[PDB]
Amino acid sequence: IDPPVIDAGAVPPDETGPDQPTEQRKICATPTVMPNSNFADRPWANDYLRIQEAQKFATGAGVTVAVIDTGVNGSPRVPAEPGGDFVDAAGNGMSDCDAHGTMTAAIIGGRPSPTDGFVGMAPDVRLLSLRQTSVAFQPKGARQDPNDPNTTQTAGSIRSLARSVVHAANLGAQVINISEAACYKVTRRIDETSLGAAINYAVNVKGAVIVVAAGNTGQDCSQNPPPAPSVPSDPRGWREVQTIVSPAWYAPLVLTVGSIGQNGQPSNFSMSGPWVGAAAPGENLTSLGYDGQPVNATPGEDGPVPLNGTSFSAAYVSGLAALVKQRFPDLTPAQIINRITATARHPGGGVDNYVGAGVIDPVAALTWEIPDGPEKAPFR
Repeated sequence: IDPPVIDAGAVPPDETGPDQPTEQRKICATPTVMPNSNFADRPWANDYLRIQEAQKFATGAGVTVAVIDTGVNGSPRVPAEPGGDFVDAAGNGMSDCDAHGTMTAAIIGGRPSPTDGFVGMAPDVRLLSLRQTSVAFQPKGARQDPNDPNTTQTAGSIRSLARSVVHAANLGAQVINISEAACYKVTRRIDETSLGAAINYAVNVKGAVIVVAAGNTGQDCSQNPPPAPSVPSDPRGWREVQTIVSPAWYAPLVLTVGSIGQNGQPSNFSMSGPWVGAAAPGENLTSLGYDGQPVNATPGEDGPVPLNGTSFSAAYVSGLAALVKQRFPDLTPAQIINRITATARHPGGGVDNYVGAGVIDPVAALTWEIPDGPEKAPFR
């Protein structure tokens, strides 16, 4: 496989709604807490990333961040505004039935409280919520041809994602957080032309920074092998890829973010690939729930399960993009992404398939004097 090429002409129409009609599969979910949690303490991510120190330089004021996720149950501390529904034929993105988008939005822009130590990266941003994925709601129709890669649920989500990206760009978002990581085998390619075109439109026509989750391993998402040291022509292991992750693989047009744990090491669930560009805390996280109150778990069969995921990692980096955007308002998306990746805590070898250019360093990103670099990223 090669890096994807973009058909600039194939921008999809600015229309809401799912790719195919959906039905409910599961009861709507509600976040919860781990026993013996202490929300007076700062979340470990806030200390690790030096968020308080970073907020001396910017808060995200004047910046609008689009959260493309499972919807948001808004509150005063997570004051998201409706950005549309791409899962239900009638909705506005302000209904979180999955207990996910709400916590993503709060990591990006959650407001502080006198009664706990939680604050988002960029607490003065405007938040737009577009619901584009859901586990509670799924396509109801059976595929009429099991052999057609373009009728899989994955392909449908890629097509609806493409519309949501155009929609977010047109609503005036300057930063777009995409939680979706559509994974498919390299041997079973999906036609992503509308998605590549939507991304080019959002970034290069509307000037939006797009930050995306690297993806989590699971069913349907299998870890990529590491580069093969004997092929110097292919140091990032493009030829070794077994699983395409999209929109992750549109790097560096987008910034793809992997996850690290408290020990600063790459999370075992973080999807690796030659397109990964940065990393951020993505394990044992704290965020805010449906009333703007601190949560740090979702319910589970054997007990509550901590907040983990590369989408929360991307959220931290989206929040940082918003901080950089306030502080440096004339930088283009490529230049904002350059400040974020250049100032990152780089791994051995400079870059790798797990953390990309390394874990983000908000204070360095807001203060280091570096060359701005080119206005636009090179794309095929």
